[PDB]
Amino acid sequence: EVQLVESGGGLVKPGGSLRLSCSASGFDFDNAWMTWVRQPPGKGLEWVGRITGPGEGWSVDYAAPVEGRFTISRLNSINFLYLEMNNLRMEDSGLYFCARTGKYYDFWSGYPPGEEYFQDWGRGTLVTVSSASTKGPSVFPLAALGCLVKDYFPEPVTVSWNSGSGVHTFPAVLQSSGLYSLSSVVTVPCNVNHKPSNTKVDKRVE
Amino acid sequence: YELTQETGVSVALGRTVTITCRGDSLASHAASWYQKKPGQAPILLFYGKNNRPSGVPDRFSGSASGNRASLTISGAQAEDDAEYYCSSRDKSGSRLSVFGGGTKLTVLSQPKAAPSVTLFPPSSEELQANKATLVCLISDFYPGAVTVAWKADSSPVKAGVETTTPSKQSNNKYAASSYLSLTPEQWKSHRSYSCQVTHEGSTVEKTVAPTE
Amino acid sequence: GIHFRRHYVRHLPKEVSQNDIIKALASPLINDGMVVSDFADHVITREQNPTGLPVEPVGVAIPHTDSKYVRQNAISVGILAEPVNFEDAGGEPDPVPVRVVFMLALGNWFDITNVLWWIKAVIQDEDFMQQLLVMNDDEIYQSIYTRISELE
Repeated sequence: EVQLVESGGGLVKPGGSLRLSCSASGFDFDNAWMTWVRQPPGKGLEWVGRITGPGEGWSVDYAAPVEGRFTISRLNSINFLYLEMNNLRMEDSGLYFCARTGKYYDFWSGYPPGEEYFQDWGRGTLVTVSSASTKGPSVFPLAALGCLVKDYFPEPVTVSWNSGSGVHTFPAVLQSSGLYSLSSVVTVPCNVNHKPSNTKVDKRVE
Repeated sequence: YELTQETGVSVALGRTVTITCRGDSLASHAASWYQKKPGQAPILLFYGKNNRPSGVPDRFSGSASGNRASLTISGAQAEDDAEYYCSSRDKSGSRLSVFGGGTKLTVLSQPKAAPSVTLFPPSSEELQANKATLVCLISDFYPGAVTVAWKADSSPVKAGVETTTPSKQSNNKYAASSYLSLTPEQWKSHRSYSCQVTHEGSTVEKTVAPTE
Repeated sequence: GIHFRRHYVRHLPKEVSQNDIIKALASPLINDGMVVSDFADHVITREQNPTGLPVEPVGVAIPHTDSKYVRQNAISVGILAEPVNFEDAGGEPDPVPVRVVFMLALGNWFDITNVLWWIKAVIQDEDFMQQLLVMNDDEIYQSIYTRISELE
């Protein structure tokens, strides 16, 4: 019955700014602590920062790679949590989750300030920080026949065969150039669509 | 990392498995534990001394001693295949939190399956530009863990390799793709190129040569 | 900040029950504007769903409630003439015979944890605890005030 709906994620340039939002529902938000957590693509969860409640004066703590660039705020009247991100860097890319945050302290074994735990999570909103300019793909045949969809930006691309079986499209690779590539191979006894660049291509595999 | 977790652990269906979190801050602060599956929101498994959120199965239990926190899963079920994260303070007395690096739990859910490796040479439409790409496609392996090593003739190549992490197919098996970038000079100036795919100790190799 | 005033310390007579203790300790907090007007009732129901601490030689309880019921950080102390039973905070069957009651009206989580840590050290100081059972209200106020001062 808790929902935490993050939004605001998108493509932003290095050095740019981006604001994320989280709409919370199903719990008493005014007294809840709230945390942002991120997951870089292929990596683990990384704690970003947390905003406390009224009894703490809404104070905020931040992780080291983010302090001085990010600001966490909240507006209790509308149950929103915000994350303001400035001077973004490539390594800030990834999925950003809001988390309802509980507080734990065992009397006999505890040490101040106890421990925070993350009792409800949103699905996250995806942030991509990149210098890359929108680029349509170059499609090359793989004469099991294939198709190579190379050096495009950004995601996604869709590949179908004969404008509509037994086809396996592989997930994209993110190259050091900042561009993506992927492949689609079908086994026998292509229609690549890049909407961000309005590029359509019908490469026949002779 | 302030909190150290094993990278990956395996467990047969119905067996018990323990994964651990280690760090100096755990001598002063309890850990909490989280499960995360691909594409889904994390969930809290338990926290504090002996606390388990309602709805979390009884088989997830946690202990702690010294600088160590442990998550124990009794009779592991198929759906327990996931990433597990611990969290605590980054140091004793700190207002910040931190996550461990995460443990990939593999629940042996089907018999081992060797991978299919197809290797396409660079196309002449691509060569007629000024670039060349080898495409190594890996299909239908289990468990989801493979290693790709490229060879020029008999010598290894690390430059220009881009490989995706394993992905689950529509048949509960895994797939991966690897790409090698070459200038068309170093394509034709070698006898052959190979894509060596290693999976659970066994190796399947494919080879291409600049001669259609 | 933690408000601790001279009238936040009092001795209580031998004929008071658990609920009279809470209400007596809460009334100065109520009258100074430190907690909501029904703060006592919320302590009672939170305690029933327990803050008794079995320590030698003097049993202690730490009644409190959700921080959302606190307007300004304060502490109210009660010294019982005769021991009164509080249910163990750990969940043990035997009731804790209590003579010292620390009512906590803390709204700030970092202060809550610091104060609970200070209380843990204090109630293991047997000389301090014995002193609490014989000093007058002003002496108790001065002793605890000094210790709350050193905490912050």
